[PDB]
This record gives sequence, C-alpha cells and structure tokens, in this order.
Amino acid sequence: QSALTQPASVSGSPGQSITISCTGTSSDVGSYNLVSWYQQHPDKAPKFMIYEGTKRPSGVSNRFSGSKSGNTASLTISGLQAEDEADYYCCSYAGNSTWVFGGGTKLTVLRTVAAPSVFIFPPSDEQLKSGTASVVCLLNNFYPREAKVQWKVDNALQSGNSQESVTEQDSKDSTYSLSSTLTLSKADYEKHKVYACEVTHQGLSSPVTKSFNRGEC
Amino acid sequence: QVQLVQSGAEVKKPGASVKVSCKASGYTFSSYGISWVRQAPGQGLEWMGWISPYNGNTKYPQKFQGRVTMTTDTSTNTAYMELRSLRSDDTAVYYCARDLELGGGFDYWGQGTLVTVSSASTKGPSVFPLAPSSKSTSGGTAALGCLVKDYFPEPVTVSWNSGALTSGVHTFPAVLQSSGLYSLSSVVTVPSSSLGTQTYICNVNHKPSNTKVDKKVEPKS
Amino acid sequence: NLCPFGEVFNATRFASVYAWNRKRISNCVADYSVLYNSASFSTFKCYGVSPTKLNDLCFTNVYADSFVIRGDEVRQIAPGQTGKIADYNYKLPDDFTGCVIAWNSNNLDSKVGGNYNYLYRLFRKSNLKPFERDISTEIYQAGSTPCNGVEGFNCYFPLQSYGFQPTNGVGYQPYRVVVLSFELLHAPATVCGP
Ligand SMILES: *[C@@H]1O[C@H](CO)[C@@H](O[C@@H]2O[C@H](CO)[C@@H](O)[C@H](O)[C@H]2NC(C)=O)[C@H](O)[C@H]1NC(C)=O
Ligand SMILES: *[C@@H]1O[C@H](CO)[C@@H](O)[C@H](O)[C@H]1NC(C)=O
Ligand code: NA
Repeated sequence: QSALTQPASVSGSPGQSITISCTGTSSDVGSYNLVSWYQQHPDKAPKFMIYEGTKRPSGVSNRFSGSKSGNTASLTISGLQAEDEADYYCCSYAGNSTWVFGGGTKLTVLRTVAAPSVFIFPPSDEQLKSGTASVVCLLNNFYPREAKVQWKVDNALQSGNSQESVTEQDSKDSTYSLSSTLTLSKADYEKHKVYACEVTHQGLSSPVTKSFNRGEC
Repeated sequence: QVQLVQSGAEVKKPGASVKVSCKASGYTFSSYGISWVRQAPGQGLEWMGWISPYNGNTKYPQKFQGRVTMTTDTSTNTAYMELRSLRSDDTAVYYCARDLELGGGFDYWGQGTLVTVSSASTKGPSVFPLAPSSKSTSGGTAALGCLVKDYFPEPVTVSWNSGALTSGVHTFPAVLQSSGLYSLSSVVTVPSSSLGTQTYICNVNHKPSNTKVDKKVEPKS
Repeated sequence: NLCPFGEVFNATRFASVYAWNRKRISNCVADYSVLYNSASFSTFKCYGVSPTKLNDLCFTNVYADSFVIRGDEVRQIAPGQTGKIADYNYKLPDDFTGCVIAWNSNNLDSKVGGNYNYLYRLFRKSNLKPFERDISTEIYQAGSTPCNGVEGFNCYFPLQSYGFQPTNGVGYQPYRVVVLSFELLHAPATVCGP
C-alpha cells in the first residue's frame, strides 16, 4: 500500500533504447506476475500498454517490452521516437484486493538544438477598454527547454509582473514552446512606448529581441 | 468498440459530495470490473477502488475507506463513484477504467472528470486576440493566437477552425494569476501568404460556465 | 473379534470436515448398546435402523466417518439438509442407513487466542455427491473474470478456518462427529453384534 518507485524522468536519443524501472516490495512486485504499464500523453487519459509483466494488448507496438527481476519491473522502449514522449506508470497487485501504482516517469526524447522563433503581441483594443493590458511573448519550437525571457519597457528591465507557461515536448518535432505574459494596468501601459521581449537560448548566436511601439498598427 | 463516457467537470465547495457517472458501451458490462483512478494536477495516478457490476462486490483501499462509495446500475450500464467530505487535495481528474480484475490490467479508460474543490465562484473566460504582426515576423511563417483570461474553474478547451486546424497549434497550460483566476494562451503558426485569404477562428469552450466563444483572429488596421 | 470403535471416537485429533476421515470396519463384533450407553453424546440419531436392537443385525461393511464442525452445523449431518457443510463438505444420501453421533468438544478442540487448525470449504462450483470428499484448494472464481491462482476481488481461497475460542457460544463451539454407515451388500456379512 506504499507507492512504487519509478525514476522521475528518463531521456534517450531517437532510435535508441531506454528502460523505466519500477520497484516495490516482496509483497507486490515480487509476489504476483501482475505488473501493467500505462502511457499518458499530456492532457489525455492513460493508455494500457503492458500486462502480466511482459504481454502486449493487441494494438501496442512491438518495441514496448516487459522485464522483471526480483522486486523490480522494467519497461523497455526500443527504436525510440517522438510519439513515445509521455508519462509512464507501472501498476502491481499488492495482495488483499489492492492495486498500487508507481510514481510515474517522464520520457524525454533528445534531439538537436533548435532555436526559437520569437513573436510579440500587444494587447487587443478590446482588452484595453476594460482597464488591463496583457502583453504576450511567444517562444516557438525550441530545444533544449532552458530559455530566458526578459521584458524591457522603454529600455528598462521589468521584473515581477510576468508569468511563463511551457508546453510539454511536442509529439512530432520534439521541441517545446513558451509563452510569457506581461500584465499592466491600462494606465501603466500608456505611460510607455517601446515594449520589448528579449530571448536567450542555447540555439541563438546572441539574444533575440522583438519589440513594438504602443499605438502603431 | 469499447467506450467509457464520464460526467462533466464540476466545482464542489469543501465538505460537499460529488457523484461521477461513467457510461460503458461496446462490451458486456459485467464481464469485467470497474476501477476508479484519480490524478491530482501534475501528480501520479492513485487507485481508488474496484466494483464488480457482476455481483456488486466492492473494495476500497484504507485511505478512502468510509469516504468513497461505488455503485453500479446494471440496466443503464453506468458506474457511479461518490466521494464525500471533499477536501482541497481531492481536487483531481477522476478516471473510471474497465478492470480485468486478476487478469491484471485497466483495459480502456474514460476521458476523465476534473473535480475542483474550491469555495471560489465559477467565472467565465474573456477571450482576446493575439494579432498577427504587420511585419512578416519569421521567414514565411506568421503567428497568431487567442488569450483566454480570467476564468476560475479549470478546464478550458480551445480548437482552431472547429478542428480543421491542428498543425502547428500550441495551447499552453493554464497559469493561476494572483486574482485566483486562470489564464492561458493558444497559438498557431500559419504561412504568411494565408493571412488575407484564409480566416482563423479559435473556439474556446468553458463547460463549467457553459460559455462558448468563437473569436476571429485577423491582422490589425 | 471386537470392533475398534475406540480408535475412532476416542481419537486424539479429528479431521477437518472438508477432509473428513473414513475408517473401514470389518471382521469384528460391535455392541452398539455400549456405544449408546455413553452419556457424552449430545446427538445420537439413527436412520433406517433402530439404535436399540442393532446387535441382532449383520452388515457386510461398516464405515466410520469422523470430523469436526461448528455446533450450529450438527443439524446438517442428516439426510436432505442444506448449508455450507452438507453442500460443500460432507453429504449424506437420502436413503442413508446408519447413525449420526456428535458431542461437544470445546474442552479438546478450543485454544485460547483461537484454534484455526480446523477448516471447512466455503465455496464450490457445485454441491457434493453423497459421501464425496473434496480436498482441492483451487481458487474459487465467484466473478466473471479468471483468477490464475491468485486471491483477490471476486477470487476466493475456498477454505476457511473455524475460530475455535473457548469463550464461544455453544453454537460456535467445536463438535466432534462420528457417522456410521451400514452397508448390506450381497457379500459375507462381517460385522455383527451377538
Ligand atoms: C473412551 O473414553 C471414555 C472416557 O474414559 C471411556 O469411558 C470409560 O468406559 C468404561 C467402560 O464402560 C467405564 O467403566 C468408565 O467409567 C468410563 N470412564 C469415564 C470417565 O466415564 C470409554 O470406555 C472409551 N471407549 C469408548 C469406546 O468410548
Ligand atoms: C492483507 O492485509 C492483512 C492485514 O494487515 C495482512 O495481514 C496480510 O498479510 C495481507 N495479505 C497480503 C497477501 O498482502
Ligand atoms: Na511526473
């Protein structure tokens, strides 16, 4: 009735093979050949992948294999691809009519460095009417995930009024995307002219800046 | 083919109860079990218990013993799960899944039901356009988007051209603002030659407030 | 030339009811009056024969079946009974010819903190035929899905132990049972009572 220990994250190059560990006690993984594996893509219900430790339900690719040694089950993905990016959970019978899951493992596909395409969006006129200005900076299709986004308003670095969001790894290109939103009051927004996004990423020779002048189509 | 359709996402005040429905079809209801598995946001899966539509047998883990009740309508082919004394770490997505029992697997899963435990009011999103730039911003590609702002009860579904546009779409995870309201953006990259010829509409649905908003995104003057 | 009923009645341990013992009795003389005379027996019912005037008949074969059950279940060691014992553990035929002898054994078969050595079968796909013995321990599938040798959910291990605690009420106390079957086959009759 205690959680099963999987590595929090696993990464591998395309075409490679990786393995996800799933460790329990003698009373669960060790006792029963009843380990199943589930694959969860972002924002979707999990998918049944493995059962009885090593079997595949009809429909699952043959590069998903199952292994077991002592108190540890193992999922092995071979011929790794971008569509394999997901969260993987193991499950075991624990006796007493009890199922027990693992902590989950995030699979990351390694790929080549990709610089982001930067776009900056001023607030819509509809939103200014209501008294708030949201300024959005998009960083699109970039690898690796590490990035720096900075807001500079009339060349002054803004701090503490911006939030970021990052997508999970994309299932076709293996890249990430990031939104940065700068929220100002309508009064503050009109005190200033040049709104600038400044992006730092391993793929860029030197940081990229995208900017607009307030009130210019 | 096998199918499990669950009830809609809802808000519940702390201490209240919630009953999630789960409709099965495409297989003999009683030939399998029904397990419920929940998932707190960004967390792992948690087994919540089992019910046999065959004989009505149930089992719950000690954690949920007392607070959860699973029932089965063998006529409607529908499994219900009810959880009382709702607390804030009960906010999660609730899956029903066809259970192989000692066959050893949760075969097919329902889409899930996001139960948010909160005393905050249900507020709808305001949708604002992220307009394509007058400059051709990057190579031959341009970016446009919709900003969905100020909606308290997650979740929000956004589609582009009613599902016609799926390529290059990115919808970001919602962010909790200081207001206590959620905010997100959905963006898509489209060829620059198409901005004048093709129309681009984001379809935003907030089922907790039954608000449906379609916003045309087009370049500014 | 004397029937060894002491080996059966005055026996150290008795069998669990699902694995009931059977002793073949032959080539001996038996006084069923000396048996009846013992005041120990809480139950002494006979079927098809008069208890008294049993030392005048001669039977080909005699079977002595012995086991331990709950006191409440002694009612079930009889023709045409129903319940967990008669259906799944020990079954008598409708035309049973013999005697059922039972007595409270709380002093012998109860232990402080519980005696779980005595078992009974709780689940079975079908009922026992008369005088059938089933010592199988396959997992019983009560539901619609297979079990594969594991107990969980609708899968049950078929045997359960009596909780024989000396504090139990008389209905849940251990009773020792001896059943005597009298076979009158067309063979040399070798058990009499002169
Ligand atoms: C079984 O054990 C009992 C208990 O000791 C025996 O009972 C004795 O029987 C003799 C012979 O009739 C009597 O003289 C004694 O008084 C009895 N003892 C007690 C304590 O009552 C019995 O003989 C044994 N054998 C059988 C077949 O029952
Ligand atoms: C079931 O739980 C009980 C109660 O703690 C425990 O004694 C027993 O070992 C468990 N059985 C299995 C098979 O894990
Ligand atoms: Na995780």
